[PDB]
Amino acid sequence: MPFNLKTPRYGIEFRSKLAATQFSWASPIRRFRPQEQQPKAGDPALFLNMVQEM
Amino acid sequence: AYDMDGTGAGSLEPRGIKSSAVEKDSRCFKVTFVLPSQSRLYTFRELQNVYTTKMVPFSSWYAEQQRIQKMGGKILKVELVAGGQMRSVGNQ
Amino acid sequence: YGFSFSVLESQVKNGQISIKEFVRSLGKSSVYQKQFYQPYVNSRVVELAFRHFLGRNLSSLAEFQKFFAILSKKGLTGLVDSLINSREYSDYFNEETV
Amino acid sequence: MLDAFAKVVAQADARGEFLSNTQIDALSKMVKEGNQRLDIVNKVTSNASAIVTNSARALFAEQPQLIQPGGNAYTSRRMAACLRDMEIVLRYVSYAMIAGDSSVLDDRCLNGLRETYQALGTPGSSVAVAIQKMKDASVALANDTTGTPIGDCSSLVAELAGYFDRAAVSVV
Amino acid sequence: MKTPITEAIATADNQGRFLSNTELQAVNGRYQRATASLTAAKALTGSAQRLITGAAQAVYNKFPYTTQMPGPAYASSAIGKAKCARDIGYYLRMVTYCLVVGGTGPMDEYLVAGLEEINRSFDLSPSWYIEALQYIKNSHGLSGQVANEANAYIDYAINTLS
Amino acid sequence: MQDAITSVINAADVQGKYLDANSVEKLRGYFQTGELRVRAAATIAANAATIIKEAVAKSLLYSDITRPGGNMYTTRRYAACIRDLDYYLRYATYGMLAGDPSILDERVLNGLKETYNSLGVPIGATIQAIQAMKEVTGSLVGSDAGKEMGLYFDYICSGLS
Amino acid sequence: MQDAITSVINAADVQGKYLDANSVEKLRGYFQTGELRVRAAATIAANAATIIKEAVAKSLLYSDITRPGGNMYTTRRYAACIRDLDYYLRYATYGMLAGDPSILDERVLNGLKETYNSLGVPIGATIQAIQAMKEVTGSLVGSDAGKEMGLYFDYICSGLS
Amino acid sequence: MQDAITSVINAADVQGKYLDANSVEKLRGYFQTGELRVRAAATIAANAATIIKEAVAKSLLYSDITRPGGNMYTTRRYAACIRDLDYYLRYATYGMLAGDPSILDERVLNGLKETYNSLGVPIGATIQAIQAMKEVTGSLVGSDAGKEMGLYFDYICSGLS
Amino acid sequence: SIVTKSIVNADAEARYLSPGELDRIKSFVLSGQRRLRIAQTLTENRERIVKQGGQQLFQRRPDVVSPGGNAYGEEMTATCLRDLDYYLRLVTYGIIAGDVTPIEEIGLVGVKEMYSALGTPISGVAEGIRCMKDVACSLLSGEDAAEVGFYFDYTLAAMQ
Amino acid sequence: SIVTKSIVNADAEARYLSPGELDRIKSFVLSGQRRLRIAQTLTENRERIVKQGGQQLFQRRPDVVSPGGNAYGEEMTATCLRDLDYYLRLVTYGIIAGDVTPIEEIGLVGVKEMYSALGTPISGVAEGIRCMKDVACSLLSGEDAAEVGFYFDYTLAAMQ
Amino acid sequence: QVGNPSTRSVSVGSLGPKVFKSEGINSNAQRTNNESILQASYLAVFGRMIYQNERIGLKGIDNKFLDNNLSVKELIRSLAISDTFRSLYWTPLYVCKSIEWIHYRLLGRPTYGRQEINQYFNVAYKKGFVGVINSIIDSVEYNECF
Ligand SMILES: *CC[C@H]1/C(=C/c2[nH]c(/C=C3N=C(/C=C4\NC(=O)C(CC)=C4C)C(C)=C\3CCC(=O)O)c(CCC(=O)O)c2C)NC(=O)[C@@H]1C
Ligand SMILES: *[C@H](C)[C@H]1/C(=C/c2[nH]c(/C=C3N=C(/C=C4\NC(=O)C(CC)=C4C)C(C)=C\3CCC(=O)O)c(CCC(=O)O)c2C)NC(=O)[C@@H]1C
Ligand SMILES: C=CC1=C(C)[C@@H](Cc2[nH]c(/C=C3N=C(/C=C4\NC(=O)[C@H](C)[C@H]4CC)C(C)=C\3CCC(=O)O)c(CCC(=O)O)c2C)NC1=O
Ligand SMILES: CCC1=C(C)/C(=C/C2=NC(=C/c3[nH]c(/C=C4/NC(=O)[C@H](C)[C@H]4CC)c(C)c3CCC(=O)O)/C(CCC(=O)O)=C2C)NC1=O
Ligand SMILES: CCC1=C(C)/C(=C/C2=NC(=C\c3[nH]c(/C=C4\NC(=O)[C@H](C)[C@H]4CC)c(C)c3CCC(=O)O)/C(CCC(=O)O)=C2C)NC1=O
Ligand SMILES: CCC1=C(C)/C(=C/C2=NC(=C\c3[nH]c(/C=C4\NC(=O)[C@H](C)[C@H]4CC)c(C)c3CCC(=O)O)/C(CCC(=O)O)=C2C)NC1=O
Ligand SMILES: CCC1=C(C)/C(=C/C2=NC(=C\c3[nH]c(/C=C4\NC(=O)[C@H](C)[C@H]4CC)c(C)c3CCC(=O)O)/C(CCC(=O)O)=C2C)NC1=O
Ligand SMILES: CCC1=C(C)/C(=C/C2=NC(=C\c3[nH]c(/C=C4\NC(=O)[C@H](C)[C@H]4CC)c(C)c3CCC(=O)O)/C(CCC(=O)O)=C2C)NC1=O
Ligand SMILES: CCC1=C(C)/C(=C/C2=NC(=C\c3[nH]c(/C=C4\NC(=O)[C@H](C)[C@H]4CC)c(C)c3CCC(=O)O)/C(CCC(=O)O)=C2C)NC1=O
Ligand SMILES: CCC1=C(C)/C(=C/C2=NC(=C\c3[nH]c(/C=C4\NC(=O)[C@H](C)[C@H]4CC)c(C)c3CCC(=O)O)/C(CCC(=O)O)=C2C)NC1=O
Ligand SMILES: CCC1=C(C)/C(=C/C2=NC(=C\c3[nH]c(/C=C4\NC(=O)[C@H](C)[C@H]4CC)c(C)c3CCC(=O)O)/C(CCC(=O)O)=C2C)NC1=O
Repeated sequence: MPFNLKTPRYGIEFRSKLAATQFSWASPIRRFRPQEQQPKAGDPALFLNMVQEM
Repeated sequence: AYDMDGTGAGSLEPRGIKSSAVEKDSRCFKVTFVLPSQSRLYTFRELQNVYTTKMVPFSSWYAEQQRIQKMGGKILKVELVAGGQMRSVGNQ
Repeated sequence: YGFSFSVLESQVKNGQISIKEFVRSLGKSSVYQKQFYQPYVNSRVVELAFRHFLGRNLSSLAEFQKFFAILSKKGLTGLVDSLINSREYSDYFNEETV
Repeated sequence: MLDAFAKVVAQADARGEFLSNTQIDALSKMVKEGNQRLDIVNKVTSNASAIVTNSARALFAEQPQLIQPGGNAYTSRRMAACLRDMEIVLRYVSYAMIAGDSSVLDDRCLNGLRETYQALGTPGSSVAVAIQKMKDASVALANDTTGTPIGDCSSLVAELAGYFDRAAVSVV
Repeated sequence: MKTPITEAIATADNQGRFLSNTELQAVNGRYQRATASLTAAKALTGSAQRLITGAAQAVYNKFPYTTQMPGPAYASSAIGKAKCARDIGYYLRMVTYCLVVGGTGPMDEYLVAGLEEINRSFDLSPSWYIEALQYIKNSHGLSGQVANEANAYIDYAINTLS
Repeated sequence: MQDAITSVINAADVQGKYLDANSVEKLRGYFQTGELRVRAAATIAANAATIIKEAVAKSLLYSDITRPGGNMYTTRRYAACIRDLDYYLRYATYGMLAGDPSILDERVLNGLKETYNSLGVPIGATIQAIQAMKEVTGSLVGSDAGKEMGLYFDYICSGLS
Repeated sequence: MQDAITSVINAADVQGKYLDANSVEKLRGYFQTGELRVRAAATIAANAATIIKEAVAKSLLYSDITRPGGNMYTTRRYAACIRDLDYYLRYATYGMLAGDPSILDERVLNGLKETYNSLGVPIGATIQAIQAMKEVTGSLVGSDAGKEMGLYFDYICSGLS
Repeated sequence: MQDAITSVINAADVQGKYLDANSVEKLRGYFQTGELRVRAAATIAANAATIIKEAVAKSLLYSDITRPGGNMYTTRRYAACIRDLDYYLRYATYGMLAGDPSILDERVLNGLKETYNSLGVPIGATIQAIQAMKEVTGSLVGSDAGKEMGLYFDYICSGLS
Repeated sequence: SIVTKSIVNADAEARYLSPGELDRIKSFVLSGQRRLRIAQTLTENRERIVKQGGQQLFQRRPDVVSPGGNAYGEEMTATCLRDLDYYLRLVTYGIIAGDVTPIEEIGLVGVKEMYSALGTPISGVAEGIRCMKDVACSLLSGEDAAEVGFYFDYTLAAMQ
Repeated sequence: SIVTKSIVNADAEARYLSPGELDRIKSFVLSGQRRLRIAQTLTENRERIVKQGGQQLFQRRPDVVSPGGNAYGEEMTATCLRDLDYYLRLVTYGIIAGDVTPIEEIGLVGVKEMYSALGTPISGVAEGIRCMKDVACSLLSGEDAAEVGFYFDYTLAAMQ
Repeated sequence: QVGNPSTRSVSVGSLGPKVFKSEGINSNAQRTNNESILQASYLAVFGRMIYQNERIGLKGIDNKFLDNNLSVKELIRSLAISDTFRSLYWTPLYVCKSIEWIHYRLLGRPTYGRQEINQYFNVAYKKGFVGVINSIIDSVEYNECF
């Protein structure tokens, strides 16, 4: 890993302690994936990323 | 569904009290009575209040009034608090 | 599950209806027949009703045939009315004891 | 780092055989498309600073809370860092277009980019929104038939679209 | 139905006369060309689902807003993606009908008569179908006069939409 | 209970007569305004929680009843307060549908004045709370529907005083 | 109990899916026949006493079970037995309206075979009375609704053997 | 078991009658269509492994019934399911040849709904596979034999429902 | 379903259905074409109705997604929108069933006990359903938007 | 386990476990900690074992992935590696159980009937399991690959 | 058999099931149904056809029968005392539910009462699973009927 992508400007231990004054953002909405389209154990759709690396 | 479907003597269902209430009747009285136990001196259950004033549906007043009389009780007052008098339809 | 019979409770807390009248309108309710009338046959409904409105089991064969015939002819409310309007209920429970 | 030819050499180097004469025809088909490759890259590297700022402006109208006071990309210190962060993704996507394979995209850019947005608290789903804003601007500019002969280039813009939605699923 | 056979009958019947050699020569040219036309009709039929599913994808990669916008006119849900691939299979089925018949007769009545009233009413854009028809032209994989007979009825559809 | 349809069947049956012209006219008066009640009945059932929340805060929220010692003090009192207001709102909606206030005398006003006097509930405040519930409910169903709705709110307050 | 509509909803909800095209066609199959079932249900309720009266005369009236020694000899056993036939007719009508034999499992068939074995009632003669009652019903309601009613008459007999 | 000829001989024996015109009509009805049954029975025996392989993939191949946790997940459970479909197809051909579904009652359907309810086999998914097996076989044997073959696939699902 | 409640109600009395009860079944099967079409229009607008509904909910209730709220985080907000999809799916079942009994038997019986145990504010789930009602009611006509809104307001009343 | 077959073998004879029969059970539990380490190695290398085993299976049998083969396509090829993931899991079960019964009872009984009914070449599935064996025996020591080699070998012989 | 104890072996006819007999009738006395009596034996013991993986262990038994080296009694016995039969109908069952089932397969009827079910339950307590099979196949009702 490159070191600028290893150690950023601040870590998880400085960000989590200031969630009252600073770093209060709450996160926007993700793209809505329906729950019944998600793969379960024994589905061949969990190996399509393996097949595209062939 | 109602107690007056023709069941009388010589039928398969045992003889009981028959009411003149319609299906899902909604008339209720307001009664007052005293009903002693007359059996506590050989069962020895706890003592209970026997002076009662309660609202009883029209569908059960013939059986309740007939039960209070068999068991020595005395009915002190009865009034109709819900429902119309001599109404043809609209008792449901 | 958060069920509630709100008009029945205020009438029984105030004294307008007794506990016998509270139990009777809980038998002919919709929550009761949804749970103890629909998923069962008429034979099993007569036996479970004796456990809820009388606190005991059927004793004889002529006692089943008398109450099976009432349920078969008048449904749920014709059965629950015949159990609370009986002398055995008032003997053990007189208008105020659950 | 590999190019497209290096992944065919280093694959059969591990098998240890000579490169077959039917594999040379796949490498010679690539150099026939070698000059249609070079003006997909020239179309996107020349409008590079307007693919970025027109996609950020479309992002900040959909999700206005990223730039409002108390938001992540609020101040002028951090608007500039958000604007830089899409310039770096567009840089390495065009690097993996000119090489033919994505081995420099997921090595110096995507190698742990997800784990530093959990440490910074940056919403990683919103960076993958603004990458698909840049994908829609870059495949529309690679269909530009000005200063170029007309031909079918649909298989190479579908490869440029592949490196855009690889860098979007690697931050979420 | 514009067929070479029925354009010959209607030419002789405009003036109330029998079929001369002006008309038997016109339907001779249908039969010489029918060999190349009937081999394109089997090749476009046998690779239909490869061409329909490939050309529906060609519109989404060219117009990405059609899979993102909300509304009944766009292919953002599964209902709109099924009505899109239904239309591409309508355009491919009309082209094989014209190669069987010989002229631009089936897609005149069944496809293009009244089409621009439909695209204006239901807010459908005709540039989506030009992009889909230009995928089928570049990917039927035919050659020779078999390809020239197929490309002519594809280009006839592109000129009606433009 | 008897609605507008049953009330005209009753008047005819006590004479042994069929439904004559004066009877069929009253029946059209109900049918013509029927789908307007069904629309107003669904609008109040959807805004039932807010019709009571704004009536209570506007009528009796910071008064002496909510203070210690006053009536409606404990949470049991408060929950019994707003449980009563929903009873009136739910039964006045039954009367507007049937077009006859007979259901209010059997299941609401059945000796309710004696019960409130024994318990010590302020009758003057409950009548003004129902009145405040009539001015917010009228804003929803309009005047033409608000005319029928208010016809029964005054029936409860008049049968309560 | 669950009808043909709720049976489709539960099949989809148990997977977490919305109603797709395969389930929408089952929903259309029930709506198209809804007016045919309501029409047969009204004619069966009016001819119930004559369906039972003619299925009994045709199957078990002058048989051995009506004489001394057989099952249903005394008048209580004749009256208790045609009360059973009035169960099957009424519950076969509920199943025809709902288009699902679910109500026959819960409220009719669950534990009905053991009841007859303890009482001593012949199952073979009961199945013949329901089959004779299926033929009389099929002539009153027609040939289309008549074979729907027979669909739930056979569920009782096969659920009883 | 009794075939179509035996069912006609027994129906006349129970009456004490020589074979009349009505029973001779039912005898010819079987003799005429008899060679159409020997052809369908010979084509089903040849495409047996194909009719099952196409109804499985059509109905229950990529569902959650084959994934881990589903009834029929492991290879023992998979091989046990396609062995059940082999009996239904094989027994619906015995019934089509004999022209009488008596073979299905005595050897297939007796206590079969109690057997699946004990093991946990889904009855709904089993009926779908037989419905899929009904149309895949109806395309091979034609329109005449395809309808009589479906007569005994429906007899199995009806008693299994 | 409308048919189910008519059959169980006439079983408690041990009798057949009356003409007034059978006409409610005829009147209901006649509207089957309109119900199957309204449910289809909502099923085709899942991502917009669910996404639009949860977007407005976080402006009327910004605390639920801020630091400390129940739905704080991307994975929590994802399950946040998962719940709204449950009730949209249940609403399509009620529109097709002809009554609100599927919405009750699935996700309204014991709803206050479930959400109090998970630590979720039940008042926020009812605010999120009221926002989905405005989005879903803007895709329909004058008459179809009126009845579809009644199925959304019923869920909110039973959720308070 | 050997415990299960030792009790079923002694239960049928209606007697208690034998003296030597008990010594086998004691020797099994003393090696249980070592069995957990071998099975732990394959569990964290599962995707690499399936990939390399998947690649080298398509070079020794290109007919399975060519036009006309069973695993032709990217979705049908995904079902290839899915089945390879199953059997790699079942061999980890047999390593911890010290026996082949977890493999045999899960995916060995009815394996000929199952693959014969799918149209899948049973001859090729054994080839893929043999290609997964060398990778698994490549990540283990001299005698650890001799332990895992028993379970990989039993699966192939039963698949022919 | 309770009002006619001597009716044992006398074939019922077309009212009963099909009876398979290793006959060997010919002008040279050759058995031509060795492959049908073996198929009928698996269906009598197991009721179905076992899987190809579990039938592998029994191939040594089928090879000796098809070679005309085993009787039907020694074939039925060698199938019932196998470990695939034991793993199906003895181990996963209540001990008296296995005797009631195993008795119904080897002999065509269920037990008469307690004097017959207690007799085998004592043979199982002492000898085991194999002792129960041999006591039914060496029975007197078996040799008289089959
Ligand atoms: C519109 C963009 C979203 C956003 C971005 C944002 N990012 C940062 C900070 C960093 N991003 C990286 C990632 C890389 N840096 C690199 O140099 C490379 C190539 C080697 C990568 C892949 C790193 C290290 C940082 C930290 C500083 C930096 O180098 O840029 C910030 C600033 C963080 C701060 O609080 O100062 C922002 C605002 N944030 C959003 O709101 C948008 C969704
Ligand atoms: C897919 C490429 C794009 C797309 C398709 C889309 N089309 C429709 C609706 C219609 N399409 C037609 C076209 C024909 N009907 C015919 O019979 C023939 C000849 C055989 C043709 C060419 C018509 C008439 C309609 C409207 C009526 C109908 O729905 O059948 C829709 C639905 C639009 C609506 O409002 O219902 C869609 C989504 N849309 C895209 O975005 C794709 C890029
Ligand atoms: C260093 C700078 C540099 C470039 C910019 C390119 C520029 C470039 N492209 C082409 C040649 C070409 N360029 C294109 C490209 C396109 N046609 C389209 O419709 C698309 C819009 C577009 C790319 C996406 C095509 C299709 C050809 C080949 C013509 C053909 O085969 O039909 C040629 C001619 C080559 C020859 O004659 O053999 C040149 C010089 N090459 C370079 O070395
Ligand atoms: C002892 C039994 C008893 C209780 C408990 C009681 C409660 C009661 N609490 C109120 C609460 C209230 N409580 C708060 C409390 C808050 N807490 C916080 O942590 C937030 C910062 C804030 C918002 C929730 C607020 C703001 C109100 C007034 C609401 C309003 O009128 O807008 C009011 C309305 C005004 C009034 O006081 O009359 C009553 C009657 N009454 C009683 O007899
Ligand atoms: C054994 C002692 C005893 C008696 C007598 C008794 C009577 C009694 N009669 C009743 C009603 C009634 N009684 C009558 C009777 C009559 N109408 C006429 O015109 C007549 C002159 C009269 C017939 C002789 C009618 C019509 C009603 C119904 C009233 C109504 O529905 O409005 C009711 C109300 C409940 C019900 O009807 O089911 C009771 C309790 N209860 C008892 O415990
Ligand atoms: C369906 C028709 C119907 C009504 C209306 C009804 C009323 C009724 N209101 C009650 C109490 C009450 N009602 C209130 C009401 C109020 N306090 C105020 O300040 C306001 C003026 C008013 C709001 C309307 C309060 C505070 C109590 C509790 C009294 C106590 O617990 O002592 C009680 C006693 C039972 C209980 O404690 O819940 C009944 C029975 N019952 C019925 O069956
Ligand atoms: C021990 C108690 C007991 C009784 C009473 C009884 C009656 C009884 N009466 C019957 C028929 C009958 N009963 C009658 C009787 C009459 N017709 C008239 O006009 C007169 C009013 C009346 C006689 C005085 C008739 C005509 C039939 C034949 C009806 C038919 O076949 O449709 C039948 C049907 C066939 C049969 O006889 O088995 C039974 C079972 N069964 C019993 O177990
Ligand atoms: C809702 C589903 C349901 C059914 C059907 C049901 C039936 C039922 N039938 C009964 C009796 C009976 N059922 C019959 C019926 C018959 N006799 C015959 O010969 C015919 C074959 C048959 C008429 C078709 C007879 C005669 C008795 C009385 C048995 C006795 O008194 O010993 C009894 C015992 C009660 C009594 O003796 O009255 C029950 C509980 N229970 C249920 O819960
Ligand atoms: C745990 C024990 C166990 C196993 C092993 C198992 C296998 C199993 N393998 C399947 C398919 C399959 N397997 C393959 C495999 C291959 N194609 C080839 O050419 C190669 C020879 C081979 C890969 C090495 C293919 C192509 C399918 C899908 C066939 C079809 O869909 O028609 C399926 C059908 C769909 C699904 O995956 O659910 C099941 C159930 N199930 C189990 O419970
Ligand atoms: C069909 C009827 C039905 C419902 C409704 C249902 C809800 C349900 N909501 C859950 C969690 C949750 N629900 C929420 C909900 C919310 N957060 C907010 O800010 C909003 C106010 C609110 C609504 C969007 C959150 C954040 C979680 C995850 C809680 C956690 O992970 O700590 C969970 C636990 C995880 C899961 O299995 O998904 C269930 C079971 N289950 C059901 O069967
Ligand atoms: C493997 C599981 C299993 C068990 C346990 C089992 C027991 C069993 N115990 C029996 C009898 C018996 N069991 C007892 C037992 C007892 N008497 C007492 O006082 C004690 C409290 C108790 C023993 C501790 C007696 C006295 C009998 C004889 C009953 C009789 O002869 O009527 C019988 C009937 C024997 C026969 O009729 O041939 C069986 C089958 N069967 C099984 O399949």
